[PDB]
Amino acid sequence: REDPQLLVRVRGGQLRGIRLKAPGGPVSAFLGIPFAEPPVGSRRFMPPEPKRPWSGVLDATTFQNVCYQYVDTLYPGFEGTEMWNPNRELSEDCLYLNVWTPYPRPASPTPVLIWIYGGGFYSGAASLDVYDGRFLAQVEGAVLVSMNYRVGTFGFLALPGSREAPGNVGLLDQRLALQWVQENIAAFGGDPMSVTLFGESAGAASVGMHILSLPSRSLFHRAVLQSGTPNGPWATVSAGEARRRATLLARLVGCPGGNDTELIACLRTRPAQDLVDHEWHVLPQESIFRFSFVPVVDGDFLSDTPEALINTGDFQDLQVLVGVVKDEGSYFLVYGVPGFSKDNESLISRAQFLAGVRIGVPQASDLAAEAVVLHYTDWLHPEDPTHLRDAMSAVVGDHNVVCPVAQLAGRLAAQGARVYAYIFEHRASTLTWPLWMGVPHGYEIEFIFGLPLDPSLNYTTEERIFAQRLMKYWTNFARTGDPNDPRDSKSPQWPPYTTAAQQYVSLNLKPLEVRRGLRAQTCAFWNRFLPKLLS
Amino acid sequence: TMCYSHTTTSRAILTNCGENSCYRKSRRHPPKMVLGRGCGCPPGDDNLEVKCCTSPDKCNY
Ligand SMILES: *[C@@H]1O[C@H](CO)[C@@H](O)[C@H](O)[C@H]1NC(C)=O
Repeated sequence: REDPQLLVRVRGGQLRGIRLKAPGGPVSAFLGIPFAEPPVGSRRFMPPEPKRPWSGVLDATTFQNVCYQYVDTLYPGFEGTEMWNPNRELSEDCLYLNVWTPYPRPASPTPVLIWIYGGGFYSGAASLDVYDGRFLAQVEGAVLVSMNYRVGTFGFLALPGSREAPGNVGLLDQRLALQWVQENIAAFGGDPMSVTLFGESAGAASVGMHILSLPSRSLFHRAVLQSGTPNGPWATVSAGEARRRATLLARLVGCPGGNDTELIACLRTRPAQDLVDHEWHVLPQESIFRFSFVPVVDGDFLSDTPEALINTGDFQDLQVLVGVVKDEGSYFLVYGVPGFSKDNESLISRAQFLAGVRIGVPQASDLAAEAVVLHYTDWLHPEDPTHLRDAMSAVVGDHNVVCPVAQLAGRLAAQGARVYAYIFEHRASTLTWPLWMGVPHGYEIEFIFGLPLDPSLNYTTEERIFAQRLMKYWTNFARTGDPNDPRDSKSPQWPPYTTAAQQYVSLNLKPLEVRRGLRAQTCAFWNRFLPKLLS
Repeated sequence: TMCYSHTTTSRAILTNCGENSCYRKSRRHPPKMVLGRGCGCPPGDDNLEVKCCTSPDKCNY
């Protein structure tokens, strides 16, 4: 108890943080702060509960356990897949959050950025290297929070209508951290009136679920969704499908028929591992970019389906930043589509392309799949292996990320929100994924967080320069709601996306470039036509 | 021979399986997630695909 700068009293008790070394200076890190009672035993599948107060001074100088989850071991020793594996021990006792503040502590309420990690709602941890907020804190005087939330069955196994397995508890874990940030961020120097949520993939989808669920809507002011949305083919399931998957998983693990109460009771005697060993076997169709337990439309957290909610809510008070990377679908292909591997060029046959469309668009009818092949084929060169390979990538990315985002952008803008859109086109120089994958899902995260700002990490000067710009837009968006500049009339402006002009920008090494229409003709296919062909 | 070893919940570590076969257990239909690796050659299950090797090191990759 010497550095009064690392000593903090939150409502729960006293905490002791740790001074960390960014590249230009030091930061106050308060790691492993328990924001809820461990959701184990009888609490499994249940809504989180506030952490009871503690006496004494709790040590907050380390990252806590990671929520029990599947570890992606497709490519042993490959950094592409392993940089996402948990980097701390797995435990159901995992509801802890982290806070980074500059060093010393700030003298005036600083704007807060809360990060929600992605990982298809089946994996993830706020303690991975890519989410290191020491950089945003040191370089932008940012106050950054990041929490752990249950994933997989623990975070989302549901039996809609039951009290012992209501569903969406992983999203509630998220909200509780949001509540925590409210009641305590002040003690660290963070303005509780300027909270900005931001996430990628499932994190971005989570963020969107917060905007859509009123209770969570009053705990933040702005939001950023990178490569993901609440609306879309994979972020949510119907209560019928949730129950379907929960009761099928239950069957697989020996639990046992079965009424809710006793089915869930049996599920709670089950070893964590045992649930994860069966998690991947309840999906309804052979597919990719599909996860077993995701948020469920329960009519509670989600009053109605995201689609409904985004065409009818009022987003006048909303300020959003949304975007996607160049090759949203690249690496998912490698998880089951005949012909794709990271090890070769993955050139495919028209026949493979046809088989691939069914796997990439798993819920599509024979007719819908048929329409997809039509749209994505270049009828001049209908068999060029390369074009087919790229088209497959595009099918998957457009269906799951690009078009759901454009739809979101559109609907929000069309309802009073001030939306800003982007496309991330810079492929990192250190990228270990094959060059054909371009700029893969999730590879803008490092730049936003500022990791190339670390001399210790191999990158180019351009890249470090690039990083700062991003760190800047985000934080400016974070504190003002506008990504631009409180002074120096930046010669290259980022205009808000509107249904009229549909402008958005390209984030890459070159200066900003303004473009119109997010894959406009293609997303009309996805968002306006296909849904009529599947009803 | 050295091989990878792991469950659905652990990172891939490398171990000496001595002179036994190695295995790669993954989901047989998409999504083809790898469910585990280790020593031996446990029978496949049509729902779970199991490929086995005998050499060289890291062959169950
Ligand atoms: C690429 O590798 C996968 C498995 O290693 C294989 O199925 C596919 O046919 C290969 N493609 C090429 C370039 O032959």
